[PDB]
Amino acid sequence: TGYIQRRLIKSMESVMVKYDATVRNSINQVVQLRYGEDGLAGESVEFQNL
DNA sequence: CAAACACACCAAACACAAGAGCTAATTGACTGGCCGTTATCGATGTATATATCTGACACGTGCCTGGAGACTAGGGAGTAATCCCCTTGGC
Repeated sequence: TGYIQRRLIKSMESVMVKYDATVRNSINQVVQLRYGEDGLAGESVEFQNL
């Protein structure tokens, strides 16, 4: 499992959310126009019903 | 017939194998040639110890010269009487 976790971490170690509110990597290539397709931190999110 | 690319196959390598944390003990190069120091073997003595021969001193034996002993031969030195020459003595 450790080798898997290492390989995963090294492949996305530089992706981040720039102040333009978009997700890019070191090469400034846009990966997502908004973080998680919504632009919200995963901390303050709760399950709900429609 | 020769050249283009594609596919299947064979043959050759690359890199990875979680995070680490503690403790112990096995390995401590080696023949050989050669130079450089030094220990040893060897000669060439001069100093000291010992042996042979020569020289001076000592004790001892000796050959030689002169001296000494017993005994002898026979005569030199020497009593006892005598004469009377000559000396001392005298007026």
